[PDB]
Amino acid sequence: MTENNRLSVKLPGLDLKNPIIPASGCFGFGEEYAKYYDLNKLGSIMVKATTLHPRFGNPTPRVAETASGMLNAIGLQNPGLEVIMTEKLPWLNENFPELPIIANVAGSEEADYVAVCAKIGDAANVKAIELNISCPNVKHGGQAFGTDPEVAAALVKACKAVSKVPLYVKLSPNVTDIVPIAKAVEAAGADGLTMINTLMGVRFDLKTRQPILANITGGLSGPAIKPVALKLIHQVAQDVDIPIIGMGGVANAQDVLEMYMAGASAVAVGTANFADPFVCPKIIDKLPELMDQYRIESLESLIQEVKEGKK
Amino acid sequence: MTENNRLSVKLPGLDLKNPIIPASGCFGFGEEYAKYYDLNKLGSIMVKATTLHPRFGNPTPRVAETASGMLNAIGLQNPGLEVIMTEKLPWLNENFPELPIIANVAGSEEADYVAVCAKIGDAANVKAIELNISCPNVKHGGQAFGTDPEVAAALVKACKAVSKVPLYVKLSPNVTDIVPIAKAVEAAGADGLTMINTLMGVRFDLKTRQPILANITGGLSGPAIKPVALKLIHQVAQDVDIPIIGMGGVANAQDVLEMYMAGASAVAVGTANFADPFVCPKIIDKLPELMDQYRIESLESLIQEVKEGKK
Amino acid sequence: SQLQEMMTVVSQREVAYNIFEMVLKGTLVDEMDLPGQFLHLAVPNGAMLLRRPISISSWDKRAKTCTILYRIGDETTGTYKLSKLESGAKVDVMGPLGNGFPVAEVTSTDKILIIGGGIGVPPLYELAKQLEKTGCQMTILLGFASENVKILENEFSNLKNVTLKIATDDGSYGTKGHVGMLMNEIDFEVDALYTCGAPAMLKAVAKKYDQLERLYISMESRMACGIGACYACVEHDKEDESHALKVCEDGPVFLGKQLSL
Amino acid sequence: SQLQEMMTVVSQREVAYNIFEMVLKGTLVDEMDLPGQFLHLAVPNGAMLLRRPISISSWDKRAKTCTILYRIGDETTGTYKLSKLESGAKVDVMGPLGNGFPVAEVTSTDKILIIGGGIGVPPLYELAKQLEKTGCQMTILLGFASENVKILENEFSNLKNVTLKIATDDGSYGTKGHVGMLMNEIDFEVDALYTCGAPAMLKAVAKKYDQLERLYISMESRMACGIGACYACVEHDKEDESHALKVCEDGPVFLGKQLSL
Ligand SMILES: Cc1cc2nc3c(=O)[nH]c(=O)nc-3n(C[C@H](O)[C@H](O)[C@H](O)COP(=O)(O)OP(=O)(O)OC[C@H]3O[C@@H](n4cnc5c(N)ncnc54)[C@H](O)[C@@H]3O)c2cc1C
Ligand SMILES: Cc1cc2nc3c(=O)[nH]c(=O)nc-3n(C[C@H](O)[C@H](O)[C@H](O)COP(=O)(O)OP(=O)(O)OC[C@H]3O[C@@H](n4cnc5c(N)ncnc54)[C@H](O)[C@@H]3O)c2cc1C
Ligand SMILES: Cc1cc2nc3c(=O)[nH]c(=O)nc-3n(C[C@H](O)[C@H](O)[C@H](O)COP(=O)(O)O)c2cc1C
Ligand SMILES: Cc1cc2nc3c(=O)[nH]c(=O)nc-3n(C[C@H](O)[C@H](O)[C@H](O)COP(=O)(O)O)c2cc1C
Ligand code: FES
Ligand code: FES
Repeated sequence: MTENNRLSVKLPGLDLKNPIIPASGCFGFGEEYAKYYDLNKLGSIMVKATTLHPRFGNPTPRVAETASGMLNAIGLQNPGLEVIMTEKLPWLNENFPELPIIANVAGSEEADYVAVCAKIGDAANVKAIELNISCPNVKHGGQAFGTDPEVAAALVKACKAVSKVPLYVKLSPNVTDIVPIAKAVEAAGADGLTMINTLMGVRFDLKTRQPILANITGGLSGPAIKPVALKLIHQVAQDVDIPIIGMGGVANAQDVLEMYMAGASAVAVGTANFADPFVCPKIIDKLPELMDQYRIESLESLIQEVKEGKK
Repeated sequence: MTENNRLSVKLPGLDLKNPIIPASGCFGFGEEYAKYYDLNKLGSIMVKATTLHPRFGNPTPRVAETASGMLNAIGLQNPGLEVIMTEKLPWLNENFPELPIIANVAGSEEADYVAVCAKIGDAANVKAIELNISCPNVKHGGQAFGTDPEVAAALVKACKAVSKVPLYVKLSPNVTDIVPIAKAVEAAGADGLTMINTLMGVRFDLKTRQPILANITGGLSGPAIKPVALKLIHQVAQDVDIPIIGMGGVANAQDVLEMYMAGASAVAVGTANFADPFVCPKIIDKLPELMDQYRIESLESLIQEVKEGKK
Repeated sequence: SQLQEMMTVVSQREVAYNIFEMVLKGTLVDEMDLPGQFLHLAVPNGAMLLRRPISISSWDKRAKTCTILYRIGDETTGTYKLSKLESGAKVDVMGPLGNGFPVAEVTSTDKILIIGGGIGVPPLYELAKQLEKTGCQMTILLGFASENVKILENEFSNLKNVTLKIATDDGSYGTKGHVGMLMNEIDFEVDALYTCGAPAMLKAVAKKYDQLERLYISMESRMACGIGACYACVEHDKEDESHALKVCEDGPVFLGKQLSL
Repeated sequence: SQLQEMMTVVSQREVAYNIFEMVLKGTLVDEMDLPGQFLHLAVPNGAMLLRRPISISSWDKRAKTCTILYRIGDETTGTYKLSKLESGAKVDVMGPLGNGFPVAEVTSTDKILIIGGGIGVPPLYELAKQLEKTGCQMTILLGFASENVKILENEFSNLKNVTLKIATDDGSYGTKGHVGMLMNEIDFEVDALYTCGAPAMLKAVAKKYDQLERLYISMESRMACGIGACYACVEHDKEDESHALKVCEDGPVFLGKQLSL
């Protein structure tokens, strides 16, 4: 259990021993991957989305492969706030008391998000909230909260007022211009940003001529989308004064450093966990030597250098 | 030179012997790839964008690799309308008189597009126009014509009024909702649609910490984006009554058939040409046996079946 | 580490139309025990990130090898690329995984019924090998679409206390029709029925033997993580529709028709 | 067909720090003639679609083989994956490509100057071999960052009518400094100067020999198609800034400092 100061980064509510964080929905609540390695090795964990009431999710097939990526239409399946508050989070607190947890929150309307945000912070191990705003807003014809600056802002304001831990907002890449949404979310009180959530994709079965996913459409993730994430992160980095946790196709230590060059302060790893269960600890192990090669004394230093040498 | 009725498709101004068409910007004006194989094998060709005046394009580096894709910031380099009207198109007409040419048009303002559309149709071999609307509109702060239904519609209306061949409009995937733009473009007179143009991406050099592309951002293409293209094509197919030529990451005959399952009538192949110069003729050669496997009598039949069995 | 290893290809050959048998050697074999578990195989292509779940057909402790039988798709599929691997090649394997077939509580007195279909037959071989030891009464009904895709007949027939019955849809071999036909033909009180095959076949089996408690059904599903975290492979618990059963972790083999773990 | 072939790896070994020498055999060798052309190599990874442009270092007609010297990056790069290929492996090659070095109009009277730097040295070997026949006077100045990356010294020195001079930035071998130093040292009227190496080196060479018309400069650039259609590899024509020169098709070797085809 040897730590490394060169890797530690301090973000609102998050004192990370290293920047690697499994992405929401790709690590469950840590109970399965904990069998492969010691979770304390991680900087933090973005557990799957929690919703007020239990959610079974969408019908199957729920996933499909793509070139260097995958599609998923899981549907945010989870046991609900109660079970997560009484069973899932406590398990993590009991087995990994020192591991900070980032609680992903979802919902169909503002009322749902508010309910989860106000409560989830009660968990001793939950140190920050990540708002999944790619959800359809039933109060807006089904439009995703993340595709309207003003709608997203109001959601963030309400949530900020009831949250007991720093509030992070996961931005959607499915928009014409990301700057307005990011500016508005920051103006509304967000303590930080995470990006990006998935792109939208579809695969067709040639034999049935039907979509592979029952939901027809699915979220696209994996290395395929990394260029889009880097583009958006870099774009948002030029106009906000709050930290960004970057994600989207990160599969190795080189990608993590690339995320930093774009303006990220920490890096989440999702889809890659499915291909290699040990990807996160491998990345953590590899970072120091890669940093040596690229003349990086520490990640904290890098974040500052990138912030001042905007180019 | 054996043709196949099972592969031929009829679209406005386009009587294609087969659906395979090299995508704009990935085949130049056909002079380089003509050395590898007989261009008549192709269904048509979308030649690189033509602009009123010559354009040198953006500084270099202009390209970068990504997972299953690539980034390009060529900048629409071309010799200009005059040279294209007097040298490039005639070369194709002289060597491949029977090959219909789809003329890609670009510009910085409506006036530029109008000028090219009105003239380019003078070429005997130009049988249709493909409007590249992913260009920055200097008359709208730099906003791409393809990100505003009303702006795109006015552009299409003006162009339609001066064009002497059917007008196709290449839609951008970089939008929150593609339906409005597609509906408006169809309402404005477009004879057909092509989609999609590239997504936006960025790559960083770890040693210099600078973007790999001089332009910083670049268009993302290749298999990586195919799921996004299929999603958008299928989405637009449900709300328009004009044909769609689909493109985005097509690398084999299976992908072409997948494009058809999504609602496409013909299929363009861009980036894949760079990896395998013979990709288009290989695809054409392979289609019949693949269609046999999937019970497809003909592409014309498939287009109709998909159109009626919306699912 | 114990759940992941760069195994070594001992051999690989096509044993049926588009069906390959691969023999893998590695320390992971030692952790095998119950029949019905699977392996999550990484495709040797960087553009194909999702692992392919393949049932373990059998294994040889002493030899330190396990065997799998899998169907390939065209040149653009992952299995196709795997079928190209020759002896000596390495395969990134995750496993063994899942809850396999229960065999401990089986005795030489009770009569066991085993029904297999298509590519669902492979896992049933290790199960059969396993049960052979108990000296119980085994009746194996296997079905295939055609003769060119029939597999493991030799392996099964060469097992004592085993009565093998084979059928083909087009009747190009054995009895004509689906296993469902051979099933109605059996005459005896079955104590436990192990099954694996096409969905329609599982529905038919669990439908005819509804009152049977010792009904073990192995399922398939689209997967991603393969360990129970992503929830891609879900099924509704017949016992509680709200409860989700994960084929990869809770399964692949379960109890009850509409399914019960 | 004549521009693309699944060549066969005859051999491959690391000859310098992170520098591998691959020997390829195929019918494409027959179409080679002028030194300076390159090959567009496909990486054996489905996620890496762009071909890697690599200069031909030399070839053996009778043997039907060509050789290349290339530097690799880390485990995430394409060249790294190529360096793993062993004898017998196949490599998807496109070529030969580009306008190479002119050698026809060279005579045993004129004195030829050849300046190479780093990984730009490889193509200069075939050029040297070529010119050796003309029996002209050849003076080769080669520069490297350090001794561990020096290459082809044996090959060059073992050529008649050739005076080899080597330098290293840190002076860990030969003369200390950049080739630019050895260049100023030469004493004779050069008739033609062939060069290939780092940008800074080309700028220095074409700067010292501005008045020389027979100045052949081989360029590098980021490429995609590799045949002249996509326009990714452009340069401004010193003769007409409006005119774009394509390194892959017009080049890689050109005439004039700021460049002229
Ligand atoms: C627990 C379990 C055990 C299995 N055991 C066997 C076996 O012993 N022998 C055998 O031949 N097959 C078996 N299968 C089915 C096998 O996993 C699929 O046939 C194979 O994954 C399809 O991959 P591909 O490379 O052919 O196709 P592609 O089309 O390239 O696959 C792309 C993606 O779709 C998934 N996929 C495609 N269709 C299938 C479906 N039919 N099954 C599951 N996922 C699908 C792939 O796994 C992958 O993630 C099993 C499946 C499960 C869930
Ligand atoms: C005409 C020509 C001849 C060459 N001859 C040689 C040679 O003989 N020996 C040698 O060692 N190198 C040579 N190079 C440079 C070599 O092509 C690059 O070092 C190599 O392509 C980088 O690929 P990668 O797999 O290492 O890196 P990656 O980072 O994985 O490459 C990804 C993409 O960037 C491109 N790329 C990265 N940097 C380079 C740059 N420095 N050069 C060109 N494209 C770049 C790659 O080609 C690819 O498209 C030549 C380049 C050109 C244009
Ligand atoms: C199977 C799966 C489930 C996930 N569910 C969530 C979720 O519950 N909440 C959320 O904000 N994002 C979710 N995402 C999005 C990811 O956390 C991440 O933003 C995206 O996949 C980009 O990273 P990756 O390319 O490394 O996967 C999910 C993605 C996948 C693939
Ligand atoms: C190098 C390059 C140049 C191209 N230039 C154009 C162009 O001039 N006009 C246009 O409409 N699209 C252009 N595109 C976009 C493609 O024609 C196509 O819409 C996109 O790349 C999707 O197909 P692909 O994945 O098969 O390349 C260009 C793309 C590339 C990669
Ligand atoms: S594959 Fe992820 S839960 Fe089953
Ligand atoms: S690589 Fe496309 S023009 Fe040079």
